[PDB]
Amino acid sequence: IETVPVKLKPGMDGPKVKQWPLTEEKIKALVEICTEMEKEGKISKIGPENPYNTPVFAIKKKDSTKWRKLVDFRELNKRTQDFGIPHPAGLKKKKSVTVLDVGDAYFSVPLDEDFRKYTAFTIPSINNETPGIRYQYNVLPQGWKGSPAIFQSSMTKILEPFRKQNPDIVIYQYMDDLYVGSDLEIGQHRTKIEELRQHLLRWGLTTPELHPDKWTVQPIVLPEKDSWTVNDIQKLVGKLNWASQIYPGIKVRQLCKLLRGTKALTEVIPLTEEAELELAENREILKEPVHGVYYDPSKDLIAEIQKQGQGQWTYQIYQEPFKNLKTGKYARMRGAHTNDVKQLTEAVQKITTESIVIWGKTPKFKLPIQKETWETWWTEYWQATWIPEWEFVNTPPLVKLWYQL
Amino acid sequence: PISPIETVPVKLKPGMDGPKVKQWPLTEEKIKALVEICTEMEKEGKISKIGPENPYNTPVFAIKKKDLVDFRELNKRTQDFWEVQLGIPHPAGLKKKKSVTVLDVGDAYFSVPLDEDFRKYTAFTIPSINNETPGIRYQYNVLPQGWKGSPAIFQSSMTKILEPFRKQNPDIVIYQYMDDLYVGSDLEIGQHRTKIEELRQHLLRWGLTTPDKKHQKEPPFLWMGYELHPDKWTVQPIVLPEKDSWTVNDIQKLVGKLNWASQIYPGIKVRQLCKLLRGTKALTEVIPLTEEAELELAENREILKEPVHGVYYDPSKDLIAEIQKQGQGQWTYQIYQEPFKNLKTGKYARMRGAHTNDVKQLTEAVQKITTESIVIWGKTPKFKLPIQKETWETWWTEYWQATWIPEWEFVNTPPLVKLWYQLEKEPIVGAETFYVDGAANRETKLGKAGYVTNRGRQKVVTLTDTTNQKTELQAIYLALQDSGLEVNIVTDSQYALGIIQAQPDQSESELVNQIIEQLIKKEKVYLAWVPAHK
Ligand SMILES: Cc1cc(C)cc(S(=O)(=O)c2cccc(N)c2C#N)c1
Repeated sequence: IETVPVKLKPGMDGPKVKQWPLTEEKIKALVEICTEMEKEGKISKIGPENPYNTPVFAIKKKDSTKWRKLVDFRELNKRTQDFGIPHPAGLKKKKSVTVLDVGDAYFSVPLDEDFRKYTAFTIPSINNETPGIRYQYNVLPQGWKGSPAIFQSSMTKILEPFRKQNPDIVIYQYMDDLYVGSDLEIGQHRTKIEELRQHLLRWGLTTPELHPDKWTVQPIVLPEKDSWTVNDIQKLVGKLNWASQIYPGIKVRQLCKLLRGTKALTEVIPLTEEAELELAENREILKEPVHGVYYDPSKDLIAEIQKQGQGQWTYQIYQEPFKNLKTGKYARMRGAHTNDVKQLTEAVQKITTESIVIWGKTPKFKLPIQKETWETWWTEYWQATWIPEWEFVNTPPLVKLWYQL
Repeated sequence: PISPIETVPVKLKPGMDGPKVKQWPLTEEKIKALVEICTEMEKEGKISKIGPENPYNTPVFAIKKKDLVDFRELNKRTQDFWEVQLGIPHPAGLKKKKSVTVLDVGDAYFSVPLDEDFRKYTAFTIPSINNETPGIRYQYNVLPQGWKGSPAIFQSSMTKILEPFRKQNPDIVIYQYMDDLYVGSDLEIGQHRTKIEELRQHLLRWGLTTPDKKHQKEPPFLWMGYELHPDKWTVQPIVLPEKDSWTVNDIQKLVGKLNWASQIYPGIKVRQLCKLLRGTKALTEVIPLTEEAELELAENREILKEPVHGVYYDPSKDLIAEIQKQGQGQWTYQIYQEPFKNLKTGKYARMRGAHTNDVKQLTEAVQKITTESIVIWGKTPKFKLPIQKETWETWWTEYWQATWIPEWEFVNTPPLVKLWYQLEKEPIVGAETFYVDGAANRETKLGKAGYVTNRGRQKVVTLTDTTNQKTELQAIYLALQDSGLEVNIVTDSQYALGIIQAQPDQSESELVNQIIEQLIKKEKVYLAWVPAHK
C-alpha cells in the first residue's frame, strides 16, 4: 500500500541500544522465528552501514508454549514523533474485561522506507563465535508506538460492526492489545468474545478474565489490644506521626504523653481517657482516602512497590507523593514460592494493566531491587507486549510499616 | 587481485566535508620510495591518480619497515558503523576439535572495493623535492589501511562470502577476527586439509588470496591469555622480573600483571605490595622493598611456577559453579563439568562500600557469574554455595530488597557464610531499656551522646569535632558497650535503624564496625525507633 511517512522528533537520532546476552534456548527460537519472517518479507538483513540497534528477546504464554518474539522499542517510542486513539472511562467500571493480542495485524502494513533503518536489531551469538544477525523491519513492528496509530483506520472499520451491533461493550486498544469489557454475565461475555475473535479472524489478524472496579483501594487499619505496652504505643505513634502527611488531622500528643518517662518497653500502660478519644478520632480519619486527589493527564503516573515479605507486596500509584490515586497489596502467585523476581515481575504486570484500564497510560516504576538482579532475570518471566519505564530504589523503612496496614 | 562483491554504501557524518590537510614534503629518500610503492599499487588497480577536481588531502608518510597514510581527519568525518567487536569468544566457551588451523587472510583489506562515490575523500599527495608545480595525487579504489570503515566493511564482505561454504559444510567452524581466520573441525587431518583447500580456493574465487599449507600458522594457538590446543587450553605461564631496585611505576605494573594472575592462580597476594605505593611522590621514585614485600613477591613466583591446563565445553553435560570466600569481600569461583577439570575460574574483590553483609555479597557473586555464563555458554550453572539453606531462607525472606539465587546446593566447604547477628523481632522481657540520644552542632562539630535506662542508669559524653550522625550512632555504641548480654535500645534515628536492619557485618565507617562488633557480642538485642523531637 501507500505508506504514511513517519519521522523522529526533531533533533533526535536513532537508538543505538545494546543487546543483552540471551540464553541458548531463546537464541534459536529467535533465529527460527526470524529466518521465517524474512521469507515472508516482514524483515530484511542489514549491513554495517547501519549503526542503530534495539534489544530483542523471546517470551512464552500459557497453552502457548510456542516462543513469541519481543522487541524493546522503549527508546524508539521515546524518539518517535507524536500522533489518534482515545481513552474511555468505561471499562474502569465494567464487570469483566478480556485482553486480546492484535499485534499480528500490523505486519500486514508496510513501513516508510527511510524510517526502516531505525528499526535495526540484532540476534546475538553464544560466546560471540559469530557476528550478530542484523535485521530491520519492512512492515509495521509490534510494540512500536506508531504501529497501533497507523493501523488505526483499518482497525476502526474492522470493529465498527461488532461495535455498532453491541454498544453495550467497550473496546479499548493499547498497542498490541485490545481490552474487551462487558457487564454481561460470563456466559454471553466469553461467547460474545469468541464471536469477536472470529469477526477478526475473518479479516485475518488472529486473536488468542479481568474484573475492574473490584479493585478497591485498601484501608489503613490500626491495631486493637485489650492492653497496650510501651512498645505497642511507640510503634503506633510512629505509624501515625508518619501518616499525618496524608491526613493532617491525625493527632499524636495524648498518646505521646503516656510515653513520657523512661519505662520498659514491655511495661504495660493504661490509656488516659483523652488518649482514647484521640485514637478513636484517628481511626475515623483513616476510614477513607484523603480528599482532593484528582488524576492529571499532563503528568506522569508513578508506581511504588514495597517488599513486605512472606510473599506479600504493597504498592501505590500516585502523581504527587502522598496523594495516591490508588493503592494495594498483592500476594504471590501459587508456585513462585521461592523467588522474588518472578513475583516482582508478575506484580509489575498486574499494576501496569490496571493503570492502562483506568487511565490508559503506564506507570513509571520505582523497584526495590538491584538493577543487576533485575536486568538478568526480568525477561525470564515477562509476558506482556509492552515494557514500562523503571528505576531502582531503597525502600524507606517507614512507608513500609504503614502500608503493612 | 581485486574482487567482484557489491560495495557497502558509505557517507560522511551528517553535514561534514572531506579532509583538507597539507602534505609534509620529505627527504629525497622518503619521496623516491613513496613514488615506487605507489606506482606499484597503482599498476595493481588499487589506487588511481586524480587531478585538481579533488579538494581533499590526507598526509602520506614513509617509514622503512625493518626486520603509511594518516586518515585521522577522514575517520573523524566518516559515519559510524555497528560493532567491530561485540565480544571475544572466551576459551572456556569453545568445544574441542580434532584439527585446527588459522589462515592469514591478511591483505584482503585491499581486495575489497571501496564505495566509488566515497573514494574521492581518500585523496592524498606525493610532494615535490623543490615543490615544483604539482605533486603526484591519488585516491583509493579499495578499503584503505587505517580507515574507520575498513574492518567493519571487510567483516561483512567476508561473512556474505562465507555463508555458502558454511552452508555446504555445517560441521566446520570458521571464526574471523581481524585478518585471521580460525577454522576447526573433527575431520581427521587429511579430510580436514582437503576442506581447507576447498575453502581456500573458494575465497580465492572472489579475489581473496590465501597462504599455502606451506606458510600457514599451526597449534598451539596463542589467544590473548591462553595457549590453544584442540583438546586443551593452557595458561601460558607468567614471568616476574627479579630485580635490584624498584621504581613506583614499576610496582604498579607489577601489581597489574599480578592482579590479572589472581584470576587463574588464586592464592596470589599483593596487599603488602600495594603498601609500597603509599605517599609515592614521583612515578620514577625508587622504593625500598619491605621484608614483608620480599616474602610476598617470592611466594608469588612459586605460585606462578606451576602452569594451568584446562578443558573445553561439552554441551552434553551440566555446568557446575562453586564459590568460596577467601576473606571479607573476596570470593573465588571455578566452573567445571567434571570435578577438577576446569573450564574457567576467577575471583572478585568487594570494596565494602556503605554497608553490606556476606550474604548480600555472596548474592552479587552468583549474579555476576550467572551473567558471564549466559554469554559464554548460553545457559547458567547449577551452584555449589558455602551457605546453609536455613541461613539463606532466614535472610532472604526478610530483606527489604528483592533477591534470588538460581538452583543451588549447599557445599560444606568452610568457612561458611553466616549471619553474624539477628535483631529480636520484639522487646526482650527482663532486659535493660536504654533510651539513647545524640546531637551535635553542625557548625561547631560539638556534641553530646548519652542515655538513661529504666533501671536508673545513665551516662553522657561530650564530643569534640564530631557530626550530625556520628553522635546518634555513638549514642547506640555507648548503649551497647554498657548493656550486657540482653538489651532494648530505643532511638529516634532513621539512619541508625534503617542501617542496622540490613544487619550489616561490614561498613566503610569505622564507627559502624564498632557497633557491629558490639552487636555480635550481645546475646539478644532489640532495637526500636520512635519519632524525634516530641
Ligand atoms: C570460534 C573460535 C574462536 C577461536 C579463537 C578459535 C577457533 S578454532 O576452531 O580455531 C579452535 C582452536 C583451538 C582449539 C579449539 N577448541 C578451537 C575451536 N573450536 C574457533
